[PDB]
Amino acid sequence: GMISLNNRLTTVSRFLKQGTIADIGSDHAYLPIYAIQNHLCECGIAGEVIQGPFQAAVKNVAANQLVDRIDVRLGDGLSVIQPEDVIDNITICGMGGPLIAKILKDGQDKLSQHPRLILQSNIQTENLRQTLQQLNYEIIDEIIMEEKGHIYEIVVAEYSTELIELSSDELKFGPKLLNNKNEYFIKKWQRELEALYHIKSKLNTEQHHQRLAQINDEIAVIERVL
Ligand SMILES: C[S@@+](CC[C@H](N)C(=O)[O-])C[C@H]1O[C@@H](n2cnc3c(N)ncnc32)[C@H](O)[C@@H]1O
Repeated sequence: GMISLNNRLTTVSRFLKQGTIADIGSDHAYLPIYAIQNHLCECGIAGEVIQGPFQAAVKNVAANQLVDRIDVRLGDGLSVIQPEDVIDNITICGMGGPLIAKILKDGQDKLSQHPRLILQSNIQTENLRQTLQQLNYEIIDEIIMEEKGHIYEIVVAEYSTELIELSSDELKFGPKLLNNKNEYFIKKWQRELEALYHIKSKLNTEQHHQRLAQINDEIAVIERVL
């Protein structure tokens, strides 16, 4: 159609099922707009937690003549989801893994129709995988990619009638990403190693036993997997 998306959100779009997208903390509604303009979805919901992004989303939907196809809603996380909604995809992008985890856990009652989740985590994706496990979700695909020098992870999950247990390594590194360790996987975890050794340059070993035990364990895990 009209809108151009970054590679990060275009990658997310390739996992959308037909029907309705609910985009939580939406990018000015640009992902739902793109999804409808490109015939990936026929309807959208754009959730925003504060007024500025809310009004920008309303403006952009109007400007793209999609008022009757994308509902822009003000509320925190999955609170925007209403009981009459029929939702085929929930997208939560451009957030840290812990925030996406808290949105899904706090909003777990909104997942009863078992939509596909497409989550794009900026950092600490382990917390998100822990939460998906707790919610009877199963990771079906993962992408790890780079844009403007920042490495992002995309996690695609669907409901399972039994809880799917992941190992510590799977939770931290990704059960799909671990089995397909591409250049961006290596780059990400080498950078994390550098960051963890750099913290050890700033912490006296006499004064930070607890924090240093966690950092040294994390280093050992990454050094084993790399
Ligand atoms: C970094 S931007 C991400 C924008 C877009 N999803 C993307 O991937 O580029 C984070 C957006 O999420 C919104 N946000 C943060 N906390 C939120 C929450 N609890 N519920 C909904 N939106 C939230 C912010 O206000 C902001 O609009």
